Amino acid sequence: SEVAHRFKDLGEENFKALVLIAFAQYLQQCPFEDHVKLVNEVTEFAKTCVADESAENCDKSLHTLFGDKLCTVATLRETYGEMADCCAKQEPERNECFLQHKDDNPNLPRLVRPEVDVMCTAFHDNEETFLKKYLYEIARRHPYFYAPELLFFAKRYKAAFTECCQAADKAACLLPKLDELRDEGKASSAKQRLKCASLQKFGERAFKAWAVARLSQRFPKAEFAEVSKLVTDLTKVHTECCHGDLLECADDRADLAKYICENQDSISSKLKECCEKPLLEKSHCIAEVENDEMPADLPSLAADFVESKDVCKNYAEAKDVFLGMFLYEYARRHPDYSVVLLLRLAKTYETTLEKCCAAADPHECYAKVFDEFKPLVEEPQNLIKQNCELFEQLGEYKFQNALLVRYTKKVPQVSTPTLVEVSRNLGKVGSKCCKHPEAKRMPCAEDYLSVVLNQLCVLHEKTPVSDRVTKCCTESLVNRRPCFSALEVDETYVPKEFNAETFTFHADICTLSEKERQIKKQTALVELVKHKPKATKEQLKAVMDDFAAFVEKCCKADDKETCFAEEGKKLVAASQAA
Ligand SMILES: O=C(O)CCC[C@@H]1c2ccccc2C[C@H]1NC(=O)c1cc2cc(F)ccc2[nH]1
Repeated sequence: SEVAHRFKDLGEENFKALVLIAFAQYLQQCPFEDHVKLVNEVTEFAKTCVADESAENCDKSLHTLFGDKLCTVATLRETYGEMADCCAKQEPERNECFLQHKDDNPNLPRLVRPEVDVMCTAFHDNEETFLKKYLYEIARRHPYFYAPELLFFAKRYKAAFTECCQAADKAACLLPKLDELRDEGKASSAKQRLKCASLQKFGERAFKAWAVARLSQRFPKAEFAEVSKLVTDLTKVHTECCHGDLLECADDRADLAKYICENQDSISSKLKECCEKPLLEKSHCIAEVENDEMPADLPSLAADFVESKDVCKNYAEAKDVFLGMFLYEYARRHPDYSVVLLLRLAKTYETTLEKCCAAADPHECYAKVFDEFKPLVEEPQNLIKQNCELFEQLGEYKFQNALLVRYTKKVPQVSTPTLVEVSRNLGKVGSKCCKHPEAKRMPCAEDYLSVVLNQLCVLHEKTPVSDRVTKCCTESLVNRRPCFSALEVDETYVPKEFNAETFTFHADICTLSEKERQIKKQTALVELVKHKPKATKEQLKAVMDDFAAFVEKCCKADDKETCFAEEGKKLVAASQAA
């Protein structure tokens, strides 16, 4: 019995929560009350299997049980329609079909949060429903959220209201925390979407490689064999979470933590404090810990991987173990190399070996391999330096605008809201990484960008328009960023001539946050460039100034939406000439 094993292992509290997220990530448009009804029926059921594992149904697989139960509300197409398709299939077709239809951009409201007192009224009135709501809203919006982490944040959500709803000034306590969790939440989600894309679109060999490089950069003292064991374990975990198998993911992550802490001495020295933490924190902590000291003595790379003889012999006998060793050795020495750089280097090594082992002087042709790595190292460093140069002169907001312009010219077929969300997350690199010194700049940035471009890749894949986006995304996971970097203004592109409705704003603009107000200005920008790229000097950064003033002047004009219709029409036309 599976539903039993996982109840015993996770306990009722987590068990209940994971199931909520499973259902919410599979049926996003479906309402809260329904998912809560469903989860409860499964929990009622799981307990019976704990009492008696030979009971009827207990030997069904979790998808079987979870799927049957979802479909008791999903088959109704008049509401969903397409989800009735998976419901027609048996497993494993149906679970494949549910994954197939996870919406990265679901037509869901923006979640408004009421005032602190209302909120705190809801929390003490019934904190169990309040929390269930939190899990519900995030997962349905983030169908690939790493479920074990969603539990760790729910704890932080709960603890905030617990504390802050007794503070003398509740808001000042609460709002910083909620926002930090909103922000920290978004970022986990993106990180986790790149993991699932690796696995689902490129295969586990990719995930391993990324994992091998990554884990090794953190645990350079550890033997390859050990890392391999951590990787195989990490792989299984995220493979499970990416296939919808959330109980088993959560559980396996918990075992991985337990193991990591039992064997600190074989893994790292930065762990001691994480392993004293509570169970939920214990794993998150581990994932966000600084690198261990690099072993004082290490031999040169070249010996084992160039200057040795019978390099092909090892390559032949076990290439995946030979290339993994390279990747391990190279990564543990180079914690300033982004993980994707390490993966291109590792690929450039594989391709060369294929060429050289044919026959003639190998020990010669593959001598200058390390020479072949030099350009790959600098190419991205240049861009970070350069794009950090531009950051401090422009500030975070103006820099985004520049990236918008850059990326909107780059790939102008792309949906506007996409361009904006993306360009802004791209812009966020400056603040995060430029802060640092070069030693930690490259991995910070280039990897952070990897997350943001995979973001673009998925939101695009949904409804593909530009062939250049589809190319850079499908071509090669590791090479996505150089691929976008190298693109240039699209000559093919026929502009859309104009529109009236798009630029004359309404009064509600004044009542929105600077956050959302910048977003309304940044949309405006993106449309203009769509309408007029051919010419695109400062005149872009010029006519932006023309809208921002028009926004704030009419939001302090004291007039009944007058200038928005009258003075808003004078401007929009003027730039078509100007
Ligand atoms: O399972 C988790 O706790 C989240 C993953 C966190 C991972 C962890 C865990 C312990 C020690 C170091 C580290 C590094 C940390 N991330 C990765 O290893 C990692 C794998 C991976 C695979 C991809 F296709 C793309 C990005 C990736 N990052």
